[PDB]
Amino acid sequence: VKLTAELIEQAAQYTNAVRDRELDLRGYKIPVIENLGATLDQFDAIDFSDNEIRKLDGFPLLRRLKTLLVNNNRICRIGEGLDQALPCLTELILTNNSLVELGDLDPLASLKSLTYLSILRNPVTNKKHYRLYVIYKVPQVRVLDFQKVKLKERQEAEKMFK
Amino acid sequence: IRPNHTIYINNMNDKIKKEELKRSLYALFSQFGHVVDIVALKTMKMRGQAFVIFKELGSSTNALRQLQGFPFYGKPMRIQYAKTDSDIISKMRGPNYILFLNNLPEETNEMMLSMLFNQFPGFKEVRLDIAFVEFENDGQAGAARDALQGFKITPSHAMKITYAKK
Amino acid sequence: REEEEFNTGPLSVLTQSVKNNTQVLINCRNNKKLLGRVKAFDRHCNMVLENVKEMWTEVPKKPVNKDRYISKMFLRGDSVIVVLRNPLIA
Amino acid sequence: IPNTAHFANVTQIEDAVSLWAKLKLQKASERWQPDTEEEYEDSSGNVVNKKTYEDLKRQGLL
Amino acid sequence: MVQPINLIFRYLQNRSRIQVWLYEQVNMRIEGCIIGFDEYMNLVLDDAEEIHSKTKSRKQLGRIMLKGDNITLLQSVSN
Amino acid sequence: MKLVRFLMKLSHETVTIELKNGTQVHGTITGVDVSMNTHLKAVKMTLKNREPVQLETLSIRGNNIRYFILPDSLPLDTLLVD
Amino acid sequence: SIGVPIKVLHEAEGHIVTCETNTGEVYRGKLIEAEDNMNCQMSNITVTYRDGRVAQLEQVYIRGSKIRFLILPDMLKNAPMLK
Amino acid sequence: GKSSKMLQHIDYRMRCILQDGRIFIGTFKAFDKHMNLILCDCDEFREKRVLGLVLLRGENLVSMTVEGPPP
Amino acid sequence: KAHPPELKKFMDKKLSLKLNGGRHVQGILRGFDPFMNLVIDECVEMATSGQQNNIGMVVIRGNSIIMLEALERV
RNA sequence: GGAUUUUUGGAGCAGGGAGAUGGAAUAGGAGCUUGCUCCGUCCACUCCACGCAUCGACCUGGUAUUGCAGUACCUCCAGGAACGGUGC
Repeated sequence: VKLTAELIEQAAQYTNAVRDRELDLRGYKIPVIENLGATLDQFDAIDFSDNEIRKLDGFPLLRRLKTLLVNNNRICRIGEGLDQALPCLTELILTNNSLVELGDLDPLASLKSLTYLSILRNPVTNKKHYRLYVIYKVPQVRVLDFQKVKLKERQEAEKMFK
Repeated sequence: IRPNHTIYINNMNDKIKKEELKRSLYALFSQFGHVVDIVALKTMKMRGQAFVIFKELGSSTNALRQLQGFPFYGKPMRIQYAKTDSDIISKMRGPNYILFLNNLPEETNEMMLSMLFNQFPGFKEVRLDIAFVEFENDGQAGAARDALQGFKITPSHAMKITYAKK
Repeated sequence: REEEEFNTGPLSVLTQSVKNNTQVLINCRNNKKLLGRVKAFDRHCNMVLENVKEMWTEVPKKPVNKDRYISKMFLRGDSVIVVLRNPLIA
Repeated sequence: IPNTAHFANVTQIEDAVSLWAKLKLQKASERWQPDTEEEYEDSSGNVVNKKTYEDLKRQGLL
Repeated sequence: MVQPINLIFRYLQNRSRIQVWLYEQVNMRIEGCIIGFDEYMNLVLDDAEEIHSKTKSRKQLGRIMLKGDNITLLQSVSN
Repeated sequence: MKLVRFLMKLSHETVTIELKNGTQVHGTITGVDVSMNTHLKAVKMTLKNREPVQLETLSIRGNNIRYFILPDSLPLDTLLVD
Repeated sequence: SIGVPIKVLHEAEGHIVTCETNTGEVYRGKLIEAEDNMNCQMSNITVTYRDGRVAQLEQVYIRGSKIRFLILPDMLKNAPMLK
Repeated sequence: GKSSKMLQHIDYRMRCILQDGRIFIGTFKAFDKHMNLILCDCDEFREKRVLGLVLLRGENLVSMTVEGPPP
Repeated sequence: KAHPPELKKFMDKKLSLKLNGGRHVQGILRGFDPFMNLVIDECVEMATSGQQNNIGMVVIRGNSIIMLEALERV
């Protein structure tokens, strides 16, 4: 059950709780996120929860994409061309994923508009100084794992590994 | 308190904005299921509290059980069931196959037993301190037997559900 | 009633532009002056003209003036501010 | 809704659906439904509880 | 209930000096004696004067036919 | 006499419309109403100090249109006869 | 003679709505009187403008001449507004 | 003649541009002779502003175009 | 057509009217009109510095009327 | 069916002054390149008149509320002022 144009044209699309145009693509078990050109950047949020996506890549240019729900998936790697395809990506929910190393968070630093990031329920969050490395690598993010970044955490991230 | 599709979380940080807290609650509730509505106020009566109403009651129950006492913006929020039904849900609404129930309350009618069995999909019939519930599907009957084993309904007594014999 | 008021009032000054085929100037609210021959008019001053020359002045945002020419155009009577008839075709 | 002699000279939609509800209620009422209409007395106490339906008896004998 | 047309007729019969403020123009107003009116609020001021509040000057014009689409507020003065 | 009947008979023609805010929209005129509601298909709009954008459909009101631009090969003498 | 947005605005009288004017003034409150010419008369109204000067007044009246837009709740967008 | 220019875009998401430079993207449900647009669950872009059901007057409308497929 | 505005409840009440160009006046209404023209007897206009100037009975047209707020409970 | 609430528009235009202040990589003219001098287009800082006052959104610290609802917005104190509009 791969993501095609007929699956995106038959999927439900409505208004979310934040008054944004969201398309519900849950319950599809798509192994790879592709063929997203049929939406023509008419959705403000993408609900791709409960899927089997392994890599968050292969997305076309969508300037209206501001929220991406990748919860309950097996995402273990992030694409390096995420900034060239989503310049206005501000919300990224990557809870309960397959990220084990902090080096997968290195392509996530290119998103300058990203402010809300969720990396909870992951083996990469259980490593030593994971939050300090995420604050040092991504200074544009203001809320990490439902927690506001303070000045002391930014000073601790800028002190170590400088 | 009976389980419902709306789960109310309280004891949260009231210093954040309303839209940011609503977006954080929606991003927290999207991992357990589709969030239909999010009611969040910042007045003197509803300070530091919000609620999320979902489509399915099982996703709301899983979000209330998993995020019970989770730290939200520095303060551990307490999640519980809603007292009344939501307006959006009221607007949108309007192993073996046989399972043996023991220690059931006699004051409960057939409508309460149907609402308790409605977490599982459509069954064949219901029989009425002992009761017999037979489902049309074997996996649905197994999920209903695994879910109702020690359920929180009429807390003066404890309800026990077991599989029927031949 | 309407024809006598159009041929005896200010609209006759428009009616002398289409009958004798004379050139008149129209200054609009966008600081532009278009000189041309009026071909079609109406009661709401809807002027459809041919062979018009529109001149104005623009700043770089010293400034400078500019001009252009159009083969056939049509302008509504709302944006028409000033209409001047002068013997410029001879 | 099936085409029968009951739905003759009826030309409107809502009239048809209401008469179908009526006929459904009538026929479903007048049948013999053993599942809900039956009196079993299970051998749990064997001298009491004759209010058992046809489904609770299987649940008790399972 | 006092009608505005009846008040305008009483002001024209009394021949008192009234000041008219323009629409979207607070720097310059007019002042004069309204002689007659019409259905489109067209005022005919005799020996009218344009008063500029920024420059504190007054320029007389005489008989002026002011349209009702530009006059926003009209007040009665003792002068 | 009436310019609305002349504007309504100018369908299937590639024209341009300049608004009061400086935005010029060039496209094929497909629908004209009595209130000068210009409905065009496959138009290109250029605003003041902005980049031109191509749209599959556009609907401009009559009160927002300041000037129009017709091609030189338009039969204005034949279309004026009511 | 009566429009469908005019009928939707007249049917939404008595609910907590808002009216944003052309100058940016947002009069919010219960729509007590709504005429056919977009005349909105509200009681216990609140002024939240684009200037931001938020205040509370006993009664307000905004005409349809300088009215830019109106924000209404979504309780009347289902029925009988479905055409 | 047919007057099907506004009926073909009924129950669809359209983005209308205002005179001051604002853009309202909403589902057009009904209209009138004064071009009164009723945009249910509309978004305001110029930043994103949560508005919802916005009833904008026809005097502040400039242009309107199709945004996407109907929900 | 030509329905008059509902100004019967605001009769003989002290209200504040806003006019175009940022003008503010306060006074008691003495009548109504179908063209939204209001007669304010003993009206006081607010200046730019903040001082109130009494202009007496004035007439405000409907073409520049922005918002009228009733200062008295009706 | 161009005369006050919708469609023949009341819209257009310009951002205070000074200083031997600083820059036009590839884009000004003249004294007929380059170097220099003069004059009608910005941004950054400084000074006078942080252009002024207002309220809303917002950041730091301290502090109060533990409350079951369908919402313009919601505790208070102090500092800073990146944003919006109102009148001069």
